[PDB]
Amino acid sequence: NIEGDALNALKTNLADPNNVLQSWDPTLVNPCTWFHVTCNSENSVTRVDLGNANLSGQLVPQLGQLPNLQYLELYSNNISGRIPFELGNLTNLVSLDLYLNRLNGPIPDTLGKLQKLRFLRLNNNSLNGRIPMLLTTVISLQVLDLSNNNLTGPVPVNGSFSLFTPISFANNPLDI
Ligand SMILES: *[C@@H]1O[C@H](CO)[C@@H](O[C@@H]2O[C@H](CO)[C@@H](O[C@@H]3O[C@H](CO)[C@@H](O)[C@H](O)[C@@H]3O)[C@H](O)[C@H]2NC(C)=O)[C@H](O)[C@H]1NC(C)=O
Ligand SMILES: *[C@@H]1O[C@H](CO)[C@@H](O)[C@H](O)[C@H]1NC(C)=O
Ligand SMILES: *[C@@H]1O[C@H](CO)[C@@H](O)[C@H](O)[C@H]1NC(C)=O
Ligand SMILES: *[C@@H]1O[C@H](CO)[C@@H](O)[C@H](O)[C@H]1NC(C)=O
Ligand SMILES: *[C@@H]1O[C@H](CO)[C@@H](O)[C@H](O)[C@H]1NC(C)=O
Repeated sequence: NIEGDALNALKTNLADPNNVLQSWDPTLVNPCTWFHVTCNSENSVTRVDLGNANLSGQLVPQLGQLPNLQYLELYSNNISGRIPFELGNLTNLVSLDLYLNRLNGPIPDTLGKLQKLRFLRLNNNSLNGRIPMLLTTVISLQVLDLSNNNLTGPVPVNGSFSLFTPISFANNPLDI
């Protein structure tokens, strides 16, 4: 019921134009039959897929309470807000895709605490800050896309970031 409560909290702080969040009701024993949410055995949420679904609102600081989460996809939406710090508690995240959204703030350093991810896409956003230094600490990352964002500071070209081409990140106030 804790995961259901977290997803209900996410629903409350979000607005649905097409009404793609109606099936979410907390009365059920598990969130497994919920639409756009994928389960695994022993009823734990492992995917949260919402693409071009017109959602508008702000991210929720209770999204990080789903321990067994993977493949979080909230892209192409008018989600206006700041990336929460609680994402650092997702020890099993794989792909975090947030592109063509409108999210402000910096990229948290604690996002690098996730040691097992491979995809991290943040495109066409308006984020104010510099690239976190600790993101070098992950060696499983395969593709990175931080472009068309208010990015400033230096460019890390050591460790894993030493492998990705600079043409991945561009159109920023400061790239050097
Ligand atoms: C890739 O390069 C970046 C910087 O270009 C490295 O980040 C830096 O890592 C060093 C440790 O090697 C950090 O130094 C530490 O700073 C803290 C205070 O922040 C201090 O208490 C410690 O005693 C230590 O001196 C440094 O802060 C950090 N950031 C910057 C901007 O320098 C990163 O570790 C490199 N990754 C590699 C080599 O895999
Ligand atoms: C919902 O998304 C569609 C694109 O599939 C778009 O044409 C429509 O205008 C959107 N609805 C609203 C209210 O913005
Ligand atoms: C929501 O996003 C669409 C992009 O397709 C945009 O046209 C629309 O103005 C946005 N709604 C706002 C900013 O209220
Ligand atoms: C979840 O993340 C927050 C933000 O860093 C942290 O304070 C909290 O301790 C984390 N939860 C657990 C159970 O460690
Ligand atoms: C980002 O916005 C530009 C226009 O400013 C647009 O040309 C580009 O296609 C957008 N990025 C993506 C991935 O669609």
